[PDB]
Amino acid sequence: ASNFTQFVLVDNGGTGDVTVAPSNFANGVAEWISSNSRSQAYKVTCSVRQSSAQNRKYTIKVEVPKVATQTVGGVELPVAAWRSYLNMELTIPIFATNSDCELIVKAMQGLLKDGNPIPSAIAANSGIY
Amino acid sequence: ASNFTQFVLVDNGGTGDVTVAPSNFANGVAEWISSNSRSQAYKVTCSVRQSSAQNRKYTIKVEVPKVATQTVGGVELPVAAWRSYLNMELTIPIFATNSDCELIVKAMQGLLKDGNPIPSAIAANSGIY
Amino acid sequence: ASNFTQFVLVDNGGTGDVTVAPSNFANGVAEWISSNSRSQAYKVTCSVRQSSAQNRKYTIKVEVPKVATQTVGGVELPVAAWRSYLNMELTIPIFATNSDCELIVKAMQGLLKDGNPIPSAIAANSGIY
Amino acid sequence: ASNFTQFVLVDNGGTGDVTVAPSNFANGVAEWISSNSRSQAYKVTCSVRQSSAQNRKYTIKVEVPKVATQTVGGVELPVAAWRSYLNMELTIPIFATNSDCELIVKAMQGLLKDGNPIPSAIAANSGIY
Amino acid sequence: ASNFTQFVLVDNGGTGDVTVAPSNFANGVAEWISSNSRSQAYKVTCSVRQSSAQNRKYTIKVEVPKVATQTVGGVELPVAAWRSYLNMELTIPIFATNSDCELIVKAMQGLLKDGNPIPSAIAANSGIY
Amino acid sequence: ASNFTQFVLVDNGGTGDVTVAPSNFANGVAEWISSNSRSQAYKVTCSVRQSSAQNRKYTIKVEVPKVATQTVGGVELPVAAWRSYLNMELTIPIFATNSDCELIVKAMQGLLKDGNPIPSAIAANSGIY
RNA sequence: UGAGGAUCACCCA
RNA sequence: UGAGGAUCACCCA
RNA sequence: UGAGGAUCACCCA
RNA sequence: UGAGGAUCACCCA
Repeated sequence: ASNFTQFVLVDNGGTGDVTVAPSNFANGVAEWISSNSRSQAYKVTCSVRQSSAQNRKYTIKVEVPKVATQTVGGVELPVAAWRSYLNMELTIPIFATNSDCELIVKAMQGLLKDGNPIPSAIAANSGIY
Repeated sequence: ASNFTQFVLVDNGGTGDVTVAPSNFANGVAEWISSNSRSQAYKVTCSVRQSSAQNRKYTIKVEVPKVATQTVGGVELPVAAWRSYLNMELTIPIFATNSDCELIVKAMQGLLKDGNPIPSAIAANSGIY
Repeated sequence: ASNFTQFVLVDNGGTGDVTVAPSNFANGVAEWISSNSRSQAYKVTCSVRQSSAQNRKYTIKVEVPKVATQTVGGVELPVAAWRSYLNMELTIPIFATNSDCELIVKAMQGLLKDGNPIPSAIAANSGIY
Repeated sequence: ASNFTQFVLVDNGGTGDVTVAPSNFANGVAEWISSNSRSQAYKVTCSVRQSSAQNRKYTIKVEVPKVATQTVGGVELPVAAWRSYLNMELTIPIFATNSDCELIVKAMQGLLKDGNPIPSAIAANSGIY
Repeated sequence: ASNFTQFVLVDNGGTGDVTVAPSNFANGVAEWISSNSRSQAYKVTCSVRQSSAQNRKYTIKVEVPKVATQTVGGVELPVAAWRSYLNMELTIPIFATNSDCELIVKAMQGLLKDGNPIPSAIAANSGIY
Repeated sequence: ASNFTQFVLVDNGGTGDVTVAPSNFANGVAEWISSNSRSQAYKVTCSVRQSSAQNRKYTIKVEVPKVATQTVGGVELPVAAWRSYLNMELTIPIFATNSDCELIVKAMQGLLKDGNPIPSAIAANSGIY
């Protein structure tokens, strides 16, 4: 059994879907990368640690590239013009049962659901108003 | 027009749904809180700032309480036994168009989609394996 | 295959069986915990290392909790009254064949079989005599 | 009771089973060995002591011979290439009743039961994957 | 995908082929071993890491047993007289696409193809002349 | 004989095959380069040395360039945008027979055969999982 | 290595 | 800890 | 010796 | 910056 598998990061119908596959699990930090040039790839990392006596803490990171070609002196390379960096930390007390954690997960999916305030603000280069 | 409205943070079918409503927008930090005792309420905040010359940065926070009653000296109060703290920061270059931002949003929804590695690890009090 | 699967740690004859499932493989330590809050879960860990040029060493640990509900600060928390710890290390020479290794597994199974001296002493808060 | 008795360590289904018999009781440490030279013998020892004010601890040790290509009664050097050593330590809080102790024994029987991850890994000269 | 699977390491044309199977995944380093004692086993391990800012590096190691005059399941010392070690390091710039990577794999397949200089020298216990 | 001959390093099915030819043996390092300017050529080197009293070590290196044309000082020069480097060392005991050595060659050929885990990961900018 | 300890992937000698 | 920064498992207070 | 590094017959620890 | 902590728009390096 494993949850260290590939998954669809960006679902674009069933085509142009961005799939991220396992790449490295060194030092408790799991990493997933999309295919083709590592320079234009999406990246996801995740780790868990006991942050304190009562807390466990997850550190998730995501990088979404702006795929581009760089031309210098006539030599062109596949690059990412830029990248967005998502950094999230989730602190969960050791008293949380499985039920409690499932609720925490729903809260996270609800926050980002289409039409809700936050994903709407981001998707439109906006803030709250 | 406004995106500073109430929304369903936790969708539990159509009942037992947790709804978070606008509460305060002081200093560029929008806040949403669920109803009833502020002590047992869910909380969501969000703000955007130009973190640097080329970047705009969102700071989103969520608190999911473990609803409980505290009894001290026979006097009982509605409290949260504990809370999970989600803290996320999203950095987006000013070169991102609306299309680019929509993709960033899909990447975030995909990361947390049911069945994918991360939401599965959290929901089960686990790490990656 | 993938031997990293769930199993029933305590067999209470199909009813109240304690099954344990894969939950982390960070740092090369396979972990399995029961479906509980991390404060009340059974935990099993295993790691193998080439301890010497000519040996391999398996380190296995099991934690069996005595679950309770404790009132802290007027609030009830799921807790473990106490925990019992099993720590085992098994050193096997690199010259051991798979059949030599199956011999070690059977010896460990016979050692703890119901009715034999050791599991009888333990279950009765007794020594060998 | 009087549990210090001979028992079947390796059950090969009646034919070629390995029986281990009491061989020493110096200092309260019970010892059992198979009918072999001490260099090629199966050996089991067991002792209990109150490790600290809140715990009792069982120290169980098992030595298993490398059987493939073994010369019965011969001088096989180095000793370390021809022997596997198992060392178990069971720490049990003084509050554990006979029932609590019976469950701990079941947890140990389950951990090593045939077909489960740990015994499968060992028998196949493997780790977890 | 999910490439962590059993494969034929030495193809002797169906009869007496050596198959190597997954045996460890501690730390993200995939391991595969043949069905032998660890002293006589065929072993393969593989890992990837971003070596520096511009490169990714694959570390592949293979251990091959000295088979002539081998005693199956026996204790053969010194270990160094009975084993060959292959250590490969593949450094790939982050700009390499899947296509670039496919060509690199072909360069490796050609270098070792039957009848070419390098494999002929090795197989004949020779150098270049 | 004289195993110092040319061979096709990259087999693109008779059309666009990259063949490499003997080009230097100075200092006991056999070298082979493709028909290009030295700035754009593929390069393969091999040397064998009695690394210890009881071993022999082959050091093999392959360089696969990504060719480009670069404008330096207003003038175009044939250049390599980047290079991928393979470095392999193979240590073989002096006790290895020619058939023991043919076993090592086949193992290396099986390891990289199309379809097997390792060449599949590399070609897909993926790790093993 | 220890019938050393633990609050158990930590500490001791 | 931080609506602290980042070129993102770095760095700052 | 190193799942140490490289601009790759060089450098590091 | 930090797989730095938090009682979470705080605090640390």
